[PDB]
Amino acid sequence: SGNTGSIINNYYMQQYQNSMDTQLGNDWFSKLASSAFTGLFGALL
Amino acid sequence: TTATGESADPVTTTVENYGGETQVQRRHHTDVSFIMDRFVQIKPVSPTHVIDLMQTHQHGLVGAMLRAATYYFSDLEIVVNHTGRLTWVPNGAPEAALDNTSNPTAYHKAPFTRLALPYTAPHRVLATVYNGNSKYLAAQLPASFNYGAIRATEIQELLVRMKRAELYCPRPLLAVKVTSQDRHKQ
Amino acid sequence: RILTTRNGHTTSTTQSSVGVTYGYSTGEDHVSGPNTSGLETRVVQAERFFKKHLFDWTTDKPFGHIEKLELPTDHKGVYGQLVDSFAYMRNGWDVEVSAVGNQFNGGCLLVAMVPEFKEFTTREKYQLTLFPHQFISPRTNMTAHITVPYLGVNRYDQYNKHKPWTLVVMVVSPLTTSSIGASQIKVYTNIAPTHVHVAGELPSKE
Amino acid sequence: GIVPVACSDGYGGLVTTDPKTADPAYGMVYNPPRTNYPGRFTNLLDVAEACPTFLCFDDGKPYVVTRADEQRLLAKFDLSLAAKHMSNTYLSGIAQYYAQYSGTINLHFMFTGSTDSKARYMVAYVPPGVTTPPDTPERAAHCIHAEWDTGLNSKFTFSIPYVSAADYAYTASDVADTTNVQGWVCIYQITHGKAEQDTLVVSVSAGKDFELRLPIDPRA
Amino acid sequence: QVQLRESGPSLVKPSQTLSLTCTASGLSLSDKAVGWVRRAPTKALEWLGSIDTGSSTGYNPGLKSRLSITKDNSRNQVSLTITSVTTEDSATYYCATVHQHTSEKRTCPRAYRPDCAARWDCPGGADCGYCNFGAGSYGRCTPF
Amino acid sequence: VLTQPSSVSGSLGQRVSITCSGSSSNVGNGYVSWYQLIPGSAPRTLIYGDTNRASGVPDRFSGSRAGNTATLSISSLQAEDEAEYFCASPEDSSSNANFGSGTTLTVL
Repeated sequence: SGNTGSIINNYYMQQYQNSMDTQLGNDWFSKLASSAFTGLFGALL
Repeated sequence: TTATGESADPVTTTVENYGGETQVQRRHHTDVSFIMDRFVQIKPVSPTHVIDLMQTHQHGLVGAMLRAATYYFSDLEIVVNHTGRLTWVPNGAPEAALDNTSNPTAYHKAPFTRLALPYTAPHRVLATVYNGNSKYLAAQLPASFNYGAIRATEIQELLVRMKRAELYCPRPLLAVKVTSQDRHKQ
Repeated sequence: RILTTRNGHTTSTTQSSVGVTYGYSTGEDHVSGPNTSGLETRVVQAERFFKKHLFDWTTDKPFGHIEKLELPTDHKGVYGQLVDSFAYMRNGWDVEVSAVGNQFNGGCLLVAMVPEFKEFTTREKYQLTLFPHQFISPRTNMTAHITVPYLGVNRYDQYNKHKPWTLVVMVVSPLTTSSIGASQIKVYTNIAPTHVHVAGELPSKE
Repeated sequence: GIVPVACSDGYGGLVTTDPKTADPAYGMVYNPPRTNYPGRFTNLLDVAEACPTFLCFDDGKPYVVTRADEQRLLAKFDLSLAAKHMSNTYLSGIAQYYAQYSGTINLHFMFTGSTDSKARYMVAYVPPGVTTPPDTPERAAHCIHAEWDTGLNSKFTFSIPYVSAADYAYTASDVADTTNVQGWVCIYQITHGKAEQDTLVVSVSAGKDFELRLPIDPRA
Repeated sequence: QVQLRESGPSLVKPSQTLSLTCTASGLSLSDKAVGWVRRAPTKALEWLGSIDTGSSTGYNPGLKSRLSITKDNSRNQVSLTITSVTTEDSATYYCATVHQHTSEKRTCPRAYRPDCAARWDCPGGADCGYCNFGAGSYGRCTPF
Repeated sequence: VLTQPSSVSGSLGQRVSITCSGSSSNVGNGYVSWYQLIPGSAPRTLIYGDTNRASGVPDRFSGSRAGNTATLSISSLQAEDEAEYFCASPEDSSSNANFGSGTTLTVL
């Protein structure tokens, strides 16, 4: 994940370590960087 | 074995020449990743002191065994006996950002702080001898030859441990000068 | 035991060879690196041999009289032009040292290529054999051939700022001259740069 | 008997950037949901290379206007991310916190001029250990460089390569004379068609492979 | 407003030892030293060497063989001696007030400082070492 | 050699200038003073040490400096200010105090 280098099932539950996440029913600046037109516009030579 | 001699091609005569036989060799203690894994104290040390090695004594077990190789790449392990917060910066960083308390900063503990900082210089493998004209004597190894700098208030002792060391291009090791007496006699 | 080494369009033939001593490798390492970004172009016209004079092997010279040559040395040839026009380049040193001897004069001369050469304290001269090296003796072989792969802290090193390989010749045994033998043994070299890659084209003066 | 831990004296204190986790003192809290919230960026380079920002030039302007006389050298700067021209860009803003960078740097020039005024420019990446050239020919079919003629598409992108000895290069250049660890990058106007008081806005981005490493914290 | 005077012979012959002297009296010419100058006709500025309290005379090399001075403090008078005048050497002799005192040393480079090298390389003649961690112009250290 | 202009002219009451132009080796580490030189007759310092003047100076002449050159300021140009004003700035190549040689100060 983040900086965390621990290699073990952490002691405390996720519920008590971090705050849980709700959902309703992404990463736009990577979609932008991927969608970028690389290369040329005219005929090479 | 009456070899060509001049060819300097490696020749290793066994003891099987005079009817004696060659025994079993267990060469662990003369390994490279093993002989450099011990702690080599750096003296004298003070605040705003770089953790770059070669400041190890030339004659120490880890100083001479290191200067016996031109190029050496290893992961440094530090042990510092400081008196305040000990800030450490990577290989290339402004000496101004030395104590911003955002760079790894080990808070003073009762015993010396022991860190395992990585090898961060941009080069492939550092060098013990550079033989290079002054960038843009020879006393000077490039500034990027360090493992980063530490600045605690009053640093009292500094030890250094080269993990996973790799030495290249061996050099002279130069055992102690003997004068008049046959053996050194210590 | 003849040996016809040939670099580029120039070849050297010796009839007293004693073999070739590759130092630290049998082949050069990958010439493609992230720093170059595939902008490095190999030059095959820089492999031509060049002859450089070395200290004369007088009888008076004592053991330990090292006469190192910095590599790369000033070059007025095609290789020299590349150093001037290219910021970064890498090559194999391939130093060849031949000292003509009458063969009736007995002496021992050790030629070794020392990477990152540092002035010796005269106690490391005995331990100077731990490098790619060959021994030049009039009794056995008058020519010593050493091939060394380019090795440096960076994949490409600017030659003007720093030189990785320096050729050093040491008088292991003082030359002894018989009446029949040569009274002085000049020493010459045949260096050739091998696997010359260049990158970073520089601006011009023309 | 109980377990004999035999705790080591040497380590166990607080490193600021250590990989550990704190001890949860508050019971579970379900924060409000934010699914697909617009505008999330994960890596600072996927944002830096996504949106280029301008450079600073004479009198603090983003563009480099056409020279007033024979002078063809419009503007030049060192490649170091700590250059004066790059002091206001986001790329150098995030490269401030990192120790050393590597790989490419795309420059974006977009001619902002009338339809009646054409011009033909040239950017040339000049390599370390040399003094950057006054006339455009000194750099032609020398170094790595390009040329673009303003037409219907104004923008032109030139990917300044990463040619250096070391695999990484320090971001904050500390002297080394005029030159930084990397070389210069100069922009020439080889011929302006009635292209006076007509500008060339210069931006800068991260390369397709630009990477920073070794985070650090200097007074910025 | 220290009391100065320029003095000497006015109508003299060329090719002799200029023997022109002044009286400079307040402290601004007594911790500071005496000045010797003239100006040539329809030309640019001219300067002649001068002496502080240390007895250390010095002159411009242009006429070194035919320039020589001394200093006196008691009579508030100082002496000038310039041999072998030429016709081209014509100007006003009235100024003798040389307030200027020498001092010379150059500060260190953009990243370099005095003992901020107390770290990488410590022993030697070049003391002003190197500060910011990283490759520097002279990363180890330098002399002034 | 130090540098200085050779021409000055003005009217009564207005502010005319005097300047002491130099360079790195002469001005940058050398103080500038200005002095009242009549045909044949005595001088007196006006501004000295850059920051001040002595008891005994009038406030009609004043000094300013900038970078590798210096300047004077002549407030209320007077018939008393009808003398050549000279100055010096130290030379470190031969250990001296290089002078700027003063002008013919004609009052209109």
